[PDB]
Amino acid sequence: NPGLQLYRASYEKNLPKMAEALAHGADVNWANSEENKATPLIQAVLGGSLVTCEFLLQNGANVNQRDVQGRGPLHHATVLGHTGQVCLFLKRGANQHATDEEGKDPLSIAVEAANADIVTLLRLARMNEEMRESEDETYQDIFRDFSQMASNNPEKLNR
Amino acid sequence: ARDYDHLFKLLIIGDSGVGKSSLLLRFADNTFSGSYITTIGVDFKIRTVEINGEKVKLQIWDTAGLERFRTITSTYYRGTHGVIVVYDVTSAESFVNVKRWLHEINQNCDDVCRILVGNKNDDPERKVVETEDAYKFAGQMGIQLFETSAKENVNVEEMFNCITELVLRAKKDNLAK
Ligand SMILES: Nc1nc2c(ncn2[C@@H]2O[C@H](COP(=O)(O)OP(=O)(O)OP(=O)(O)O)[C@@H](O)[C@H]2O)c(=O)[nH]1
Ligand SMILES: [Mg+2]
Repeated sequence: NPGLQLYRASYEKNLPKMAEALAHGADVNWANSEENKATPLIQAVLGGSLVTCEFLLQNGANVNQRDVQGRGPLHHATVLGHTGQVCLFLKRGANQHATDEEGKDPLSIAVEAANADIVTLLRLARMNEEMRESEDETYQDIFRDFSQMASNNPEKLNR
Repeated sequence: ARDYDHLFKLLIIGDSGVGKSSLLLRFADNTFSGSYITTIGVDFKIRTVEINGEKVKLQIWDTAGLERFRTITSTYYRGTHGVIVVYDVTSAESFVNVKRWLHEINQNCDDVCRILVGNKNDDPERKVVETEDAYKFAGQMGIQLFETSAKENVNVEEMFNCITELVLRAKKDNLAK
């Protein structure tokens, strides 16, 4: 089951095993029907590795694909306080307006968590959306803003 | 060539509770809620105004006043053209802290316009920072002061127009005749 092999290896930060699963025909967007239709990219988020997320995106992962609760990679990274993954997903066109089946978006979650860094990334990405919609002085470099933030919060419930 | 003729970044700073977000909402949407929702990290509004035949786009940043909920300081100040420094005329502490906010500007910005704002000037019985004392201070710093009420919509439009004209003037004073 190459999809399942990819799914497991993504949590485990194991890029060779991920690659092997892909070589055997794993769907990079495989959904695990036994585990809430979660995906390799959602497993990469839960595992905490930025490079595993990058690898999946480079190999065609849908940055927005949701689990059965309507939660995508950006939702999960926000909940776990994975600031670096939030930054990556925002730069890769993740839909931050998406709400899960309970009606929550990433910004509402970050605000409730009083997470200054993640709220800042989400709001500055929205500012870029608004600047673009009216159509660099017009373009916030959110990587630069991320670069001196903590990549995660180990005191949060995560790996 | 862009949609606007000029683009400026304005930054609102000052102690938590003084009315930063409320001033921004009054200017941006002409509303005042009465409720307090603590700003986490940063918020913003983008608004345009027309001045002497030119469209000026204002990117107005609103900082968290509480250190616990601020992000990296350089993120707020980078690219700023004008800083709006707010205190609460009913809070002596917020006015004492203005010099700390002015220091923060100086540690992060080479050359910006500034304006001082004494907000919540709508309850004489609780006012503790007297008008004359605030103007005297503002004068010594070489910065203009507006006493405002986001709640009653007093001097908010005037304050934002002033810092807009200051930043426009600073830009144009550097361009050709
Ligand atoms: N009476 C009066 N109350 C005001 C005025 N402006 C804001 N307030 C109230 O003051 C409280 C704080 O307002 P905010 O605008 O959220 O203050 P802030 O500076 O953004 O606070 P932080 O986000 O924590 O830094 C709220 O309860 C507002 O309704 C005003 O002009 N007059
Ligand atoms: Mg606020």
